[PDB]
Amino acid sequence: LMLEDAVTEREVLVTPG
Amino acid sequence: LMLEDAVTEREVLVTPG
Amino acid sequence: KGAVTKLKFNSPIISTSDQLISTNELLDRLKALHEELASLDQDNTDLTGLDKYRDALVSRKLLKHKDVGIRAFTACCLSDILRLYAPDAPYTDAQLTDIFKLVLSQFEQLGDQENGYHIQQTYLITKLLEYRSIVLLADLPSSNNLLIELFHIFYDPNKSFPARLFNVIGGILGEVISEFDSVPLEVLRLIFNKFLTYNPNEIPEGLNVTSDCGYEVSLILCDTYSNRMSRHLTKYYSEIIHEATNDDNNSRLLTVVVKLHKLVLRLWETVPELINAVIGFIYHELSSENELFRKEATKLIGQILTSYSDLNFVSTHSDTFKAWISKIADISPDVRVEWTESIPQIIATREDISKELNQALAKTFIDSDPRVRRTSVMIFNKVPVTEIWKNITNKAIYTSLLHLAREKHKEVRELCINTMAKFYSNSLNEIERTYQNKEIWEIIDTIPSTLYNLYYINDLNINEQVDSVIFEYLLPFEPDNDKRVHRLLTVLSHFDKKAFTSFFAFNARQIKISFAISKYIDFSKFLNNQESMSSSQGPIVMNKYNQTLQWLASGLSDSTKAIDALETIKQFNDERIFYLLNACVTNDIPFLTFKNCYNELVSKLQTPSIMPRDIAKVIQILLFRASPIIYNVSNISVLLNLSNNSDAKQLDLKRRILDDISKVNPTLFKDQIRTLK
Amino acid sequence: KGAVTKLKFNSPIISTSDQLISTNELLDRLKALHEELASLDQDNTDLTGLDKYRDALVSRKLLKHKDVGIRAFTACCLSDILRLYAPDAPYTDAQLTDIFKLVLSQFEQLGDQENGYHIQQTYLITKLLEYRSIVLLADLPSSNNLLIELFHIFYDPNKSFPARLFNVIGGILGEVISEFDSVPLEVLRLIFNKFLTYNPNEIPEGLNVTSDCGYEVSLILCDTYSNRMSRHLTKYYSEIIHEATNDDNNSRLLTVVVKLHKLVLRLWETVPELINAVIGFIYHELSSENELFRKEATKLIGQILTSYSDLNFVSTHSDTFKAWISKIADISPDVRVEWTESIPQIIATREDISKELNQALAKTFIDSDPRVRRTSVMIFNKVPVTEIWKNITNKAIYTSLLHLAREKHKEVRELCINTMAKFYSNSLNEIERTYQNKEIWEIIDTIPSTLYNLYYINDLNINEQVDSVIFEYLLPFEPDNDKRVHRLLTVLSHFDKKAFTSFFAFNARQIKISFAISKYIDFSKFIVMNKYNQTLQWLASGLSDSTKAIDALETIKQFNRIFYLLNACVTNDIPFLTFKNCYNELVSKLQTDIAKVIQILLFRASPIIYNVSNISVLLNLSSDAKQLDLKRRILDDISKVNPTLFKDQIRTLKTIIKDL
Repeated sequence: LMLEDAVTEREVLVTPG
Repeated sequence: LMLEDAVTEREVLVTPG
Repeated sequence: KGAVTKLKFNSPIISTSDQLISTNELLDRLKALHEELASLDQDNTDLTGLDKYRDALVSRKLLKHKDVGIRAFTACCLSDILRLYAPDAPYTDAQLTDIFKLVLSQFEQLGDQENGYHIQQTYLITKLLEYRSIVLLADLPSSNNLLIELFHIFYDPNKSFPARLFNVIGGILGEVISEFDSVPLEVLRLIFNKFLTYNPNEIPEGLNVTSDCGYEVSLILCDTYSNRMSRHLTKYYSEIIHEATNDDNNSRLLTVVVKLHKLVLRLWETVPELINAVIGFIYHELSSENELFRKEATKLIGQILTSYSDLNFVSTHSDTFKAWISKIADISPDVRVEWTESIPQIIATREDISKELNQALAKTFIDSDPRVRRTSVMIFNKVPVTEIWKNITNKAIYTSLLHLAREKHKEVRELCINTMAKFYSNSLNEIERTYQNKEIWEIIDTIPSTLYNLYYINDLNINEQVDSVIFEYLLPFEPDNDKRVHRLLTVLSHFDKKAFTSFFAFNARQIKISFAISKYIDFSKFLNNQESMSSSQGPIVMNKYNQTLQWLASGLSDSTKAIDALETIKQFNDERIFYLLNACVTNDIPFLTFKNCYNELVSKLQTPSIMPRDIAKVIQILLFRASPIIYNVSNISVLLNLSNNSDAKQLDLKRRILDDISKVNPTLFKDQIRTLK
Repeated sequence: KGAVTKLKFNSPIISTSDQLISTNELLDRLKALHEELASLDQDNTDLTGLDKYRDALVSRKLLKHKDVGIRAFTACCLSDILRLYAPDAPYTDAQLTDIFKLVLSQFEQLGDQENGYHIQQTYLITKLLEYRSIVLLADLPSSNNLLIELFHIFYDPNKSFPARLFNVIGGILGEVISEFDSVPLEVLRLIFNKFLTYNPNEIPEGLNVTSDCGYEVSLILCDTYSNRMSRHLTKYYSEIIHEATNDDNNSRLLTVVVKLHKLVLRLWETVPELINAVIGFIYHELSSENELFRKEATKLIGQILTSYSDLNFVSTHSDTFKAWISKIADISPDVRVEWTESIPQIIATREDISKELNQALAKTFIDSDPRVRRTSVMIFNKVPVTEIWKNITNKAIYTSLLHLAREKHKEVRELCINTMAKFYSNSLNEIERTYQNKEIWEIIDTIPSTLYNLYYINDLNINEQVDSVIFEYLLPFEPDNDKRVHRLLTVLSHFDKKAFTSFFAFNARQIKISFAISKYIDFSKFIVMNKYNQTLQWLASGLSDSTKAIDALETIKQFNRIFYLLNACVTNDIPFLTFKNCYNELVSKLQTDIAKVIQILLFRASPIIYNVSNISVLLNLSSDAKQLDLKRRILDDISKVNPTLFKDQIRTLKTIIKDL
């Protein structure tokens, strides 16, 4: 199998707070 | 057995002529 | 019967009770007789008035006489008698054995310390070869034994034969064995083991003049007498294997075949023409039922292909080389790994092939077993970038390499990521572009984008890894102000929209991280002195810092390693480290000093609840996201318009970058132009 | 029945035809139930108003429900139920298996990319360990299979479990296996092979951020559960061997044992306490009927003794270390060699032993097989001089070393000669003298005499070698005129009369050889023509392979710069400085066969010791008494080899002696 990209272009390396 | 020293002091590395 | 030359010696040689001959008189007489016989011409000589001595020189009283001289001279005389009478062969087989054991004795003493009759024995061996009388030894009922003995004599380690005779000894043993159809295994063990037991170039030293009789002899036999030895070499291989196989001990066979393979490997290096004699066995070994022997055969041919040889293996033995490359489809993965492990040296030693290799590695890179895939990518790691660029050219290899970077399997993926990045770096720092190699470059150039796309998978470990890798090989920290940018653009040159969005996001986070580490220290300094044990914010600021540290530790694979690390740093409460750390994150730092504070910072943490090594590998990766490296005084270099016109693919990047640098945080951006004005 | 706390959740969880529950509603409800249950007290709780959900949470509609969420929350809930009802365990083994396949599923997803309920599954694994509910898995009729699966899950390379859980993952597998008596071999090959297939010193290359679940887990199991694992390790070794033996493939066993030995070698390095579990097998392997297994077993312990370890092998398992050193008397020479080969690295790595070694090498140095002897003398060649001087001190070693130089066996003789020479050289340029090593120096000091006495054997090869050896290690060409003599005297310091006679003869010969090679080109420049042949054959009479010399000089003469170099090297009376410069270039260019030929001739032909050294040998400070008496011994002869020099002073001295 192969991994699959699981985030949008909007939220990438996002951090709350 | 062991190798034996088999020449005199006179003729050592000698060459005639 | 009638001849012009004639034997002028007629003094007795046998001492009887009635008439006795002193040892010295006999010595002198035999000397005379020896000297005279030597001179005799074979065709023009009476030979009738010589039977007297023919009959006399076989008396056991002389053959086993005490004084070595008598024996040596007798030997020479008999050497000559054999030469003159031949091809009549005057002596009987018994007598002839008795003579030929004496000659062997003489050969034996020849390697011993001088008996004062070395010269006579030199004559003996030389003339026994010149006149080819030696081979008479072969037509005796005891010939095998005499052969073994003859061979043991010269291969004996305890003997020291002068080098001058080696060509002669190789002659003697050459002729005597050329008369044999089935040579005793013993002799062949003797001849062949010398390739195993004597390897030159093993000791680096001043002259290496030491030399070895048995080896040079083996070479002479395997070179000058190749045509007759090959036949035996075959028998040696088959018989040795046969011996080990039927052995009660069941674990020997492998051990012996692994040795035969070494013998082979040496022979290929020294006398490649002989390998033909056993190459079939190997060919069949490759297709053997037992995987281990296939593994070994593979390893062997693997070793062969990397060895210096006057001959060429793939040309000479294509049949089996094809069978060698056929092992990328062997049922046993061990065999595949064994094959794949050998390529780096091959590539590093020969350009003979870039066709079958490229054909094979393509399959090796998509094999079901992860071991081989790993062993495949390891190529890009073990063999220098240049040789990769030169030797391997198939499209599929690179694509598969980069493809595995998104693989489930971890151990492959990581190595992949690191490898193709270090490769990318090296693949720009060494190889230029022409009209023909650009064809594959569109893959090497999409490496950074691919790398940046991994972030989208959202894995802590991977994000950490890509973080680590990018700043290690891609965007280095050295060595100057201008080229970082020059390359930075080349890295940014081939991006998809995702790569840009992520590239920028990673940069958008940097300011928010800086705003965090700065307050982290501003909150960590709270333990410099008693500000509030429970006063101003004691009950509230502890749980702001304590909870704030989790924010930065939420992005790391091992948060429990992060929250522990910096709290111990608060335990430290040293100002220096705080100043360096704070200095690294404050934004707007000349690129050059950042390196100075960072390097000292990391170096300082080394060797002071668990090891700080962790804290280093945590704060480092943590810093890679925190500090400004790409958005900095680089601006000043991108600011200078490198080109009046042309190079649109550079200016659009200048734009793409600055355009954003002005948007993410302009506290730094609008000031330089002010300085410029 | 009566408790202070009570379940306040009472919403249905099973969807029937009459009343339907939305998937999302079910998610929220199971979430609530999970949260509530999580906070419950294990002993202080009603537990009666819970059966309602105990019975519901085993329904296949929930266990094998489509939505992962439902399954995760169901898992957590069940994990709490098990904990609450504990230790009564109301469920049947069947239901419990059905639950535990679900938990295994959850663990499986725990290592996958986030599924949105990673938190619940982390909670699951954590609390399953904290409340130690996991071990229930072991008391089931399918426990073996579930164990194998459980282990395959985490050792799966396709899974990436976060590092924070590794200590927990090591816990789960720790407890669950601690309940097993006979663990399926599969699990043990699983756990142990990881030591072979993952070496933490192979993967460093940048930041070392890498880590791996299976390995750390294996260590945790082998460290924290050592007492429980060793017991199995024994079984693993024995079973692996048993399987390999009867494997029909007859060459399998060796390959397998050589691997087990590697497993061991790793375990000693990482968890030395475990080696106790198999040390007996090794002990018995050393004394095995089959030499090969002795060989492998021997080298293994050889490998052990050189690795850094928190523990110490000779102390811990002296029993076998003794059995290891007992291998200097093994019937099989291969074993002896195998033993002797390991020492150089050991000694350089450990000072722990200098008693048994010194005891053994004495025996190893007189072995009947020349191989072991060679590999013995190789010590002095491979390990640095200092470590020799410190570690080995036994008389017999050194005496045997120098003694073998006169042995019949050639391969020994040669290495011996070269080695003790390199040792002599290094043994003065690096090591100073003390009160007890002087006793060894008085043997190391007899090296030059012994070497020079070898010439008397009158063997061309030996003479060639000693020639080569002397000017490489004893009397080098380095570095400048000033010091060479100072040490030259030190090598000449300890000579017997023979050594002197030979030393002088070698130089009486030097002038006659020069007198020929000088004449050689002078003869080649062309009645003397049939003298050229005789001198040219004569010059090759001192060489082992004259037939290689006579060809060599024709190959150099075939040209008819180098000529000047030769003349320069042979003319006598040459500034020793330029000698080196012309000498080195000649060989360097002449090398890239013939090179090995002219050098030996030059060593005998050219002037090295009797040269511009003389003006330096003349100048003294008074001063060492041990040097001045020798300087005469030398010059006295230098005056005889060449009376062209001191003929003026001594004659005037003769006159003033007469007038007296």
